[PDB]
Amino acid sequence: MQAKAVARTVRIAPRKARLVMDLIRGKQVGEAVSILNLTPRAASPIIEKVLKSAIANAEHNYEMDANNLVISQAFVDEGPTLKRFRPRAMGRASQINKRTSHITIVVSEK
Amino acid sequence: AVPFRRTSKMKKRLRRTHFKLNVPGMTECPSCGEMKLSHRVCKACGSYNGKDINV
Amino acid sequence: SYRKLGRTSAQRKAMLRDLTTDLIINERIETTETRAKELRSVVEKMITLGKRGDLHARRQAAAYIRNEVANEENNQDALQKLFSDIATRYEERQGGYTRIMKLGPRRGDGAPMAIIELV
Amino acid sequence: PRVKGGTVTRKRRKKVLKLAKGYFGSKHTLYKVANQQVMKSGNYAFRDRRQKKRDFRKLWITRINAAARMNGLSYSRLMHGLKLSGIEVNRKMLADLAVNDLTAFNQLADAAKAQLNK
RNA sequence: GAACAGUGGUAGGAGAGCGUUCUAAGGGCUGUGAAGCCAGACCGGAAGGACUGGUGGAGCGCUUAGAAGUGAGAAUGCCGGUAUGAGUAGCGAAAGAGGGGUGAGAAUCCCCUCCACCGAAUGCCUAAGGUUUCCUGAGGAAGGCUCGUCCGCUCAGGGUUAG
RNA sequence: GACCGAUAGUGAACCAGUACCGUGAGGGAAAGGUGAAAAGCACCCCGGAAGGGGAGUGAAAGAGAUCCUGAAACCGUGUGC
RNA sequence: UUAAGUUAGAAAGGGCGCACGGUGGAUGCCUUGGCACUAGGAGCCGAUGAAGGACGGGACGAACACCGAUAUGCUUCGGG
Ligand SMILES: [K+]
Ligand SMILES: [K+]
Ligand SMILES: [K+]
Ligand SMILES: [K+]
Ligand SMILES: [K+]
Ligand SMILES: [Mg+2]
Ligand SMILES: [Mg+2]
Ligand SMILES: [Mg+2]
Ligand SMILES: [Mg+2]
Ligand SMILES: [Mg+2]
Ligand SMILES: [Mg+2]
Ligand SMILES: [Mg+2]
Ligand SMILES: [Mg+2]
Ligand SMILES: [Mg+2]
Ligand SMILES: [Mg+2]
Ligand SMILES: [Mg+2]
Ligand SMILES: [Mg+2]
Ligand SMILES: [Mg+2]
Ligand SMILES: [Mg+2]
Ligand SMILES: [Mg+2]
Ligand SMILES: [Mg+2]
Ligand SMILES: [Mg+2]
Ligand SMILES: [Mg+2]
Ligand SMILES: [Mg+2]
Ligand SMILES: [Mg+2]
Ligand SMILES: [Mg+2]
Ligand SMILES: [Mg+2]
Ligand SMILES: [Zn+2]
Repeated sequence: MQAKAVARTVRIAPRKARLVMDLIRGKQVGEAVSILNLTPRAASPIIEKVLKSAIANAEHNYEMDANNLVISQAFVDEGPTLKRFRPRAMGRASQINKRTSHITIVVSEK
Repeated sequence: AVPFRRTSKMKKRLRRTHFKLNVPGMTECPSCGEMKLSHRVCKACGSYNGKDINV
Repeated sequence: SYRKLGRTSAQRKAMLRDLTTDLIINERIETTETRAKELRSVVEKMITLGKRGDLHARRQAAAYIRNEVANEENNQDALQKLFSDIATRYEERQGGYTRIMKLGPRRGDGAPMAIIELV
Repeated sequence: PRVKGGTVTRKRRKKVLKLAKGYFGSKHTLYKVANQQVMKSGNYAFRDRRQKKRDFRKLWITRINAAARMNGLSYSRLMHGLKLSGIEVNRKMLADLAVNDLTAFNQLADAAKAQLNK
């Protein structure tokens, strides 16, 4: 049995979220929460909320036991990019990609 | 100086071999049992070295 | 050696004097860890003057302590507190009047924070 | 009537990329480089279907020489003797005997020696 | 059908074909699943063509002939998307520190204290110009080179008085 | 109509001579498609919200508004060699 | 046990294949709009104030469309 949660179009760059995901992928949900709580990165509180949302789903919707859950899938996909422009010297503008992420966690019983 | 050739996906991925985070230097809090950074006050319960700090 | 704390000599002196008086008044402050580590020596040396208690010691301290109220009830200055309350507390202790406890990084800039307090 | 490009373009290009499966990196992914590599693969395969015949004859000759010299003949002398004795067993077959039935190879070699000693 | 001979090729001449959209005439297919899309180890001398499964959810082949906006890999081609460089350069002259508060969240907002900077100005008034940016309350998606509970930003209300 | 079918056809299928650019004359875009019908997701759960997971509606929700199809580049997760 | 020899396996990460997604908006299908014409109409409006505008008008912000302080409409005659 699996429970999934997704955060779609979160304003954080995918590369930056994936640094943190790599810490928790395959870990037990107890450990993963700890890691996220003590990892000082912008992505940590966002990924913590998805992870906790997945556990809640596992308990509420599917009567899984939160003590026996493991992160079975964890990935970040590119959301749509907000395109912005930074003015540079000599009247030139240069693009800025304010990238967004779709953050998925799947928990499952061990 | 500009790149003479674009970097292949493979060379980009080899370069990122070491671009990673480490797991926190974490240990179980003897007071409350939550994980804490070793040698720091436990944020959860405010204990350090078997004494409450945030008193 | 000693730390520069990202500040010019004068700025660094101003900040260490500020923090020193803050810790005398409050007896516990939170700051960056590297500030706490610099502040220990500076504060413990003020307590040494306070423990001396003589007028020369008080005026040396007056060159460093800020002119701030340490107690609104009694109208006690930071310098008066140093030379009365703090000095009396540490009559028998020989050095090590402060301790640093580490807290972890603050949001905002990841700066490792710490509590420094009088023992 | 107007003819949009439509589907013919991607159908044609997809076929090239399918032939480029297993090529390295962009060569299995991007049409323009996959197409160059598939073309080049054609020239190579044509060339190599010819070379293959040269290469196997080279290999057989090497093995016949090794077996011949175990009977005290060089490849050159053996082939001379086999031609004089009228034996038309080819290099692919001689090399097969050399590996799989060396006693048979030695009979052919002994036949060759007979003609050379005349 | 046999024999004999031949079949490298740029410019270029000649021939035979493949495929695309539309039309006409036959004939058909399709909600029991059209086109398109994805996949496959099938077929043809090539261009190319099927078959099976998946997606798709309403249209489409085939034959013969006709007509063309009829085939792209290159034009420092045009438009769009997305890479690479790269978690790199940068984040735009400047003094803050702590305590308290607010809050889901605080280096960055509010208050307090001391400290610091301008002071023929970095103060006060007022043109031109701008045009609601002003005040109050609420807000935090975007804007703000970070953050944000804040804001010249969002939403509501309000506000300019002449012999 | 052996004319176009959203990069086409008008610059303009859409609040377009608009937005935007320029002191001005003037230049001048991008941007169509939920579903037969809103039946546009009551209620529960995590979350400040965004966003999700259920439950419902529907033929279909991987048709949920950034809503027919959904190629490629490009970005990921898993792993047979 | 010693000596000499031989050969595995390994993956920080990577390559190929496969599976499954994301992004993006090609393709197909569709048409609200165009393009080219044919037949017929009509080929002028204005000091009795035009063309084109500005500002206004609704129970209800802005905008469009419509209207003009008689303002989201008035009268009358026909239609329905
Ligand atoms: K199909
Ligand atoms: K090109
Ligand atoms: K001056
Ligand atoms: K506010
Ligand atoms: K256009
Ligand atoms: Mg300029
Ligand atoms: Mg100085
Ligand atoms: Mg084309
Ligand atoms: Mg020849
Ligand atoms: Mg068609
Ligand atoms: Mg053409
Ligand atoms: Mg191109
Ligand atoms: Mg770095
Ligand atoms: Mg950095
Ligand atoms: Mg570099
Ligand atoms: Mg550098
Ligand atoms: Mg730098
Ligand atoms: Mg600055
Ligand atoms: Mg204001
Ligand atoms: Mg920001
Ligand atoms: Mg057409
Ligand atoms: Mg389309
Ligand atoms: Mg157009
Ligand atoms: Mg203008
Ligand atoms: Mg689907
Ligand atoms: Mg339909
Ligand atoms: Mg779609
Ligand atoms: Zn604890």
